[PDB]
Amino acid sequence: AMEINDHQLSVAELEQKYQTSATKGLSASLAAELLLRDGPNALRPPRGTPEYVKFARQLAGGLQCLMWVAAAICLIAFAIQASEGDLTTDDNLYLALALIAVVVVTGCFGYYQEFKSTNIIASFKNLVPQQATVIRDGDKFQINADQLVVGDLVEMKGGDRVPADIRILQAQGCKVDNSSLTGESEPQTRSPECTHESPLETRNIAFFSTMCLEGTAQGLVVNTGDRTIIGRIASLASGVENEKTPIAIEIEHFVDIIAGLAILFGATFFIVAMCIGYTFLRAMVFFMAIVVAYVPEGLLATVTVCLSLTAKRLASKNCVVKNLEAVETLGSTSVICSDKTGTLTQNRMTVSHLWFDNHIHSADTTEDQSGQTFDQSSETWRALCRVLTLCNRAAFKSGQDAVPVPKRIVIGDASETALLKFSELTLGNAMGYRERFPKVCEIPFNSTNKFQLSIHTLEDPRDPRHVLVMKGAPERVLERCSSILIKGQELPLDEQWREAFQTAYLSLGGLGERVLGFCQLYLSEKDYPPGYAFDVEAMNFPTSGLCFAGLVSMIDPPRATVPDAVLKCRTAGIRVIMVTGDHPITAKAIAASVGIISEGSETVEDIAARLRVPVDQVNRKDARACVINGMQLKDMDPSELVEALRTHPEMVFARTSPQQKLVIVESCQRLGAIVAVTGDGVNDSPALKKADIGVAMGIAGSDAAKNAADMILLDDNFASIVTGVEQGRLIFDNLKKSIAYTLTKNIPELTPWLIYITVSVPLPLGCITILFIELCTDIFPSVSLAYEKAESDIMHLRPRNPKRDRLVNEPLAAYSYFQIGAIQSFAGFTDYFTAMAQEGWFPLLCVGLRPQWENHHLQDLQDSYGQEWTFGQRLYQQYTCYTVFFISIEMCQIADVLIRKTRRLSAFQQGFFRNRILVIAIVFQVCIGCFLCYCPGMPNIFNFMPIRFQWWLVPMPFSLLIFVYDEIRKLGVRCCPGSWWDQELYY
Amino acid sequence: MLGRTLSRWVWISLYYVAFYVVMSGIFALCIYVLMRTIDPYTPDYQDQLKSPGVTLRPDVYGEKGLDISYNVSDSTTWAGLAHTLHRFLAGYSPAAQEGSINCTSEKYFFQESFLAPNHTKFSCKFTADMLQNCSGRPDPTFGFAEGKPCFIIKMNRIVKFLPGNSTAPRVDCAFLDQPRDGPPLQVEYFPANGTYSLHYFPYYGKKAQPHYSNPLVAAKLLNVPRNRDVVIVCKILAEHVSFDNPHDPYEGKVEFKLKIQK
Ligand SMILES: CCCCCCCC/C=C\CCCCCCCC(=O)OC[C@H](COP(=O)(O)OCC[N+](C)(C)C)OC(=O)CCCCCCC/C=C/CCCCCCCC
Ligand SMILES: CCCCCCCC/C=C\CCCCCCCC(=O)OC[C@H](COP(=O)(O)OCC[N+](C)(C)C)OC(=O)CCCCCCC/C=C\CCCCCCCC
Ligand SMILES: CCCCCCCCCCCCOCCOCCOCCOCCOCCOCCOCCOCCO
Ligand SMILES: CC(C)CCC[C@@H](C)[C@H]1CC[C@H]2[C@@H]3CC=C4C[C@@H](O)CC[C@]4(C)[C@H]3CC[C@]12C
Ligand SMILES: *[C@@H]1O[C@H](CO)[C@@H](O)[C@H](O)[C@H]1NC(C)=O
Ligand SMILES: *[C@@H]1O[C@H](CO)[C@@H](O)[C@H](O)[C@H]1NC(C)=O
Ligand SMILES: *[C@@H]1O[C@H](CO)[C@@H](O)[C@H](O)[C@H]1NC(C)=O
Ligand SMILES: *[C@@H]1O[C@H](CO)[C@@H](O)[C@H](O)[C@H]1NC(C)=O
Ligand SMILES: [K+]
Ligand SMILES: [K+]
Ligand SMILES: [K+]
Ligand SMILES: [K+]
Ligand SMILES: [K+]
Ligand SMILES: [K+]
Ligand SMILES: [Mg+2]
Repeated sequence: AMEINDHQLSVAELEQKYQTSATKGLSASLAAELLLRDGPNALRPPRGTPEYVKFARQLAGGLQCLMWVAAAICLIAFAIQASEGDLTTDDNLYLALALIAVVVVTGCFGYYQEFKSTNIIASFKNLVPQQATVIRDGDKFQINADQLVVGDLVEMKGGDRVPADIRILQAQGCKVDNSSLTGESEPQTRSPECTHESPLETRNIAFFSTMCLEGTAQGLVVNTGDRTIIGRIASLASGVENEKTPIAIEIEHFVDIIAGLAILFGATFFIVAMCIGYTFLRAMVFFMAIVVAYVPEGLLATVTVCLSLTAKRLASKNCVVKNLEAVETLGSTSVICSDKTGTLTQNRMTVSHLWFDNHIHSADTTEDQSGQTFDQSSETWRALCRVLTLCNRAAFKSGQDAVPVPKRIVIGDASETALLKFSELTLGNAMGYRERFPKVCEIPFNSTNKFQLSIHTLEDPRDPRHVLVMKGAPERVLERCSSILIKGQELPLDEQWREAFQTAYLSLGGLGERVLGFCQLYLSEKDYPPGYAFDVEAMNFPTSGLCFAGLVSMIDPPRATVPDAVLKCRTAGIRVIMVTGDHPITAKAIAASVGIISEGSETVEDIAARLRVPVDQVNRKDARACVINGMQLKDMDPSELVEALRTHPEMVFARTSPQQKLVIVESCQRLGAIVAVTGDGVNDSPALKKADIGVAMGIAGSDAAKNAADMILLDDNFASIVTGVEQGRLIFDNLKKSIAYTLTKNIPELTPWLIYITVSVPLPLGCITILFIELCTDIFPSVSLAYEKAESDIMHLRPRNPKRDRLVNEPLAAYSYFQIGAIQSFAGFTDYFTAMAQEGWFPLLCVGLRPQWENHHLQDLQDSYGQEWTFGQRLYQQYTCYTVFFISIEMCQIADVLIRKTRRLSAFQQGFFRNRILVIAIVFQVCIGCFLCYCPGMPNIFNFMPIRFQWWLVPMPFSLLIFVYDEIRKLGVRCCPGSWWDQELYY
Repeated sequence: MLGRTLSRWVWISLYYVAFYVVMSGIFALCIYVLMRTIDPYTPDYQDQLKSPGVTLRPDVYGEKGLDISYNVSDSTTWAGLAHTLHRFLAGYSPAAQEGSINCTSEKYFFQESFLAPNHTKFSCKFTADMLQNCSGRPDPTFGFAEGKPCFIIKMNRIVKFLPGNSTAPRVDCAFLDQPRDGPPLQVEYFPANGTYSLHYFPYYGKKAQPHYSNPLVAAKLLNVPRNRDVVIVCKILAEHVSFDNPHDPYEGKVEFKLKIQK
């Protein structure tokens, strides 16, 4: 328990705890022992695994290992059969190499998915001061910050960053920025007073790396290094178990299916091989061939190419991914946990409401002024707008007139900055208007007066009066007024108006907004002449019984595209949870504005107020919404946090610490959610790491948030989440089409070897030719299924159940392998026998023919006609067999890719040609085919023969059969949803 | 229930075997249609048989080729050579040749109707004695004992293949590397000039000429030096026969290592 308690200790106790002095500091020596006991006051960088060793495990894993074993056999075979001088089997060298290239090239495809690989703690050390002023042996001097130790007496002034976690003993007008703790850059006061239970809210703790905005303070170093609040946040960021993304899970699933089935098929036939009389070394080679046939050597690569073409699409909408796995996850997301400030909101205090003419008006708070405006025909409004405009000391920096008023940079406080932009947006030019009414006196806002005041010459040449204008806290502005502007007239402030005021004021307060009152008073020349000497310290002017003009309230408003983006996600079955460091009342107001809380939803505290019944008795179930604060959360059991997550579907978590965000994220994860986190602040990085996908705002985002995130929104447009959900759902549906297409041809790569082994017909399909199919002719068409549009209205579907709806499940596989793959295999053998018989070898003579076929001492083998054949001539006819089996598969892959366009829709409904990239892929397939066949030289290089036109036609009835067969299957399931035909033969 | 119920486990099985029967049935029919497009007498295409292979008896193989080596002094080193030579010449006895007939034409033997027995075409006799000195008589050692051995050069048969009719195709054997110190390979061929008579062509296939026998030529090597390694190349000189293929060293040609120890 390293939780700070030193805010609750007296000076006596603190001196005893640290063996220190609250005015003289630690002894020089003890600070040097303490330095050697605790180590540097610095954040320890955990080095992630070395870049080279991460590349290594990209060479392991199910398929990679089978390839390794296969190349191993090819090397051994190339060894054994060169240790006895047989030069023909240099195929088994080339075979090993090509496989090794495939292993290595695949290993790169899994490694160059990770674009950034930047350290997270690089950004945290960057928030840490290099220097500090310490007091040791009553000598104040400037030291390196990393030399500080618990007990040290430290001085802080405004402008410098706080050099450790510090218990404040003395402070003069000191304020800090705690955004890295709370996400909020509102300045917090630091005193030596213990103002709260938690050291995160007490005024007399200041935190390492926080900016001291103003003032001076002294205090006792209470934690250093990784024990500081910022060290703990950084620990939680870097030291998070690096879990697999939803798609990585899915990929390793089907790899473990395939690597198992490959091992089954290889090993059972190795036994069959030896059982039927082959030598051990020859069975060992069959095992290599079977694994080469059955394993899809180019599959992983096609998958990362498909992800890449989604990443490219996302990027074109200013949504940037750091690893291609992340290009999927929003598709599978079921809970979004969102930061409020600077994520859902603009992190910009903005005029939200106005009370005047006894009515509350709503100002347009959008950044692009795309909203609904308020009524400005009032003369009461013209007066209130004159007050909030003249009684302002902020100013726009020079020459930003090409900048939108929201974006412009103002010299002033957040409040005055808000009122000024509001002015510039309702009037023509606030600073110019202001200059037309020259200021002749002023009291800036002060702690004693509790208001701000100025008196002004009037623009009109004819009118010589001076106008007093004043702003401040509403009650305190009201207690100095005697009249009020209502609907063109001025009315004495009776009890009904004072009560009307109080209602409006507390109402705007209930919307989580900050309120100011605004009053005016026209001074007559008769008492104040045109040159009257308005002395501030004299207070010649009255300062009482003024005319109240109105209330103005301000809030950190939603970004404009955020409320619709949030409805979209919910419409997509995604739960949305607010998780904010800000105060609950404001959090609930923004949650409601943004649609996290729907109109009508009630908290248990809401219901309790309506029924005027205490909260103990409200039925918890009856409240759709819930607001839990950090303190309440720290009080709950986890059985209670899940009970609240289940009970109230519209959930707001306010005033949460960074660890508390991560705890909420993982609470949803333990329940089965795939969780996304959207944030921007240092305080969000732990939750950002722990989410299955972390999205950071590109502009508002802090480096820690961006570096912890897996995706960046370069334009800050939250609606890009909606795009991501869609593209993620598309890629998953399209990946299973691509994968299904790639797998199905593994079976007619395999069965030729099974027949070759167990029937001893001459080898129908060689390893080199298989690679050409797996790695070249079929790669473009599988990738073009990436561009398949959605069959259904995907953005109205629930998010997928990650336990039951997998990328590749038994229906997809069995159908692909043992139905369509079998049709292809039959086609292949049909062409093989056709090409053999038309060349002299009748089917019955191929059975058992392999030994004489493959015999270099046999130069006169007789065919079915009695013709005599050399090994050479036989070898070429073997190649002609390879080639005729190769085109049987290619032809069927045309049908195949067409039936993989749609899993449920007919091809006649959505058409065969809507996907244009696919047809280019189909055409490129046939070309590289013809090249391999009919480029001269090919027979002696890649064992490809220029086949006769008839042997292209032979397998087309099978392809047409593949189209017709799937076309009817898909018809059957549209026409019969609940039937057996769907439940078993839909994939 | 091992992934689904045992009633559903059955209706799945039935479908898959039905599918597999239909597909098997469809395939079986393709092979049957195929065996009706096919002519039992003449192959549809002879893409890989543009030029005939050549072979030689006795065929003994070492590593990467034909290698023949014996010792004139030890008759048991050539016993097997003469034996497989004799054993090969058995199908060329006059009795084994009763199924085929005398051909005197010394031209191509074209038969378009099947006048030979059991609806076949005639084939021409070739009897061992046509190889004379290299027939096993009167020298049962086929010239090995005297160190001037006979090798029999046989041409692969191809249906309807015509080698050229300006003259009979001949054999010619010479040294692969003609030794600078040496003379050319001196050879006597049986029949004279190492020719295959024109009648033996065209071959009409095993069903049309079941008793067909490839004509032979024997190459009696007279020159070859003792206790030295040499290499002999025997080429078929015919208009339609080629021997230039680098990917088939047995195309129109046959080569062999030879060493006659003493
Ligand atoms: C998971 C379970 C899978 C089950 C797969 C089962 C595969 C087996 C299916 C069927 C068995 C073979 C069907 C053969 C049908 C023959 C039909 C026929 O009547 O034709 C006649 C020929 C004989 O010709 P002839 O002498 O009359 O000609 C003389 C020429 N004339 C006629 C002009 C004079 O009969 C013949 O050839 C008989 C010899 C047939 C040749 C054997 C071929 C072996 C090759 C098998 C490969 C199969 C691959 C399957 C891929 C499955 C993927 C999962
Ligand atoms: C858990 C794993 C389960 C394993 C399943 C086991 C069940 C099946 C096992 C045995 C079935 C019957 C085995 C027959 C008995 C042994 C036969 C045998 O000893 O023959 C060995 C032959 C070699 O002898 P040769 O006369 O050709 O030599 C020629 C010599 N030379 C080259 C110098 C000319 O081997 C060759 O090379 C070529 C083969 C030629 C002989 C015909 C045998 C083929 C018959 C059936 C095979 C089908 C089994 C498929 C099972 C599929 C399960 C999914
Ligand atoms: C619902 C969809 C399901 C149906 C799927 C249908 C798929 C349709 C795909 C269409 C594919 C078209 O393929 C064209 C193939 O062209 C083959 C060319 O054949 C040439 C025939 O020549 C035989 C070759 O003999 C070898 C010797 O050639 C001598 C002549 O050579 C001249 C110079 O050429 C050198 C190479 O041959
Ligand atoms: C045609 C003959 C020779 C082979 C028959 C063998 C049987 C037992 C095989 C062949 C095809 C196989 C099926 C292929 C497809 C599926 C669907 C999958 O979701 C579960 C496994 C299951 C159900 C397999 C069970 C076993 C199976 C039915
Ligand atoms: C066919 O004719 C040949 C003639 O050589 C004869 O030897 C054989 O016995 C006959 N066979 C049949 C089945 O008629
Ligand atoms: C062939 O035999 C005859 C008869 O003995 C003989 O004259 C002739 O020289 C022999 N030729 C050779 C090459 O031995
Ligand atoms: C060679 O064969 C042709 C067949 O085209 C024939 O017409 C010609 O007369 C023959 N010539 C000789 C010299 O044999
Ligand atoms: C041939 O055999 C004889 C005796 O049988 C032997 O002396 C001689 O060395 C052999 N030749 C060679 C080359 O070894
Ligand atoms: K493969
Ligand atoms: K500002
Ligand atoms: K004036
Ligand atoms: K920030
Ligand atoms: K993450
Ligand atoms: K994670
Ligand atoms: Mg924020």
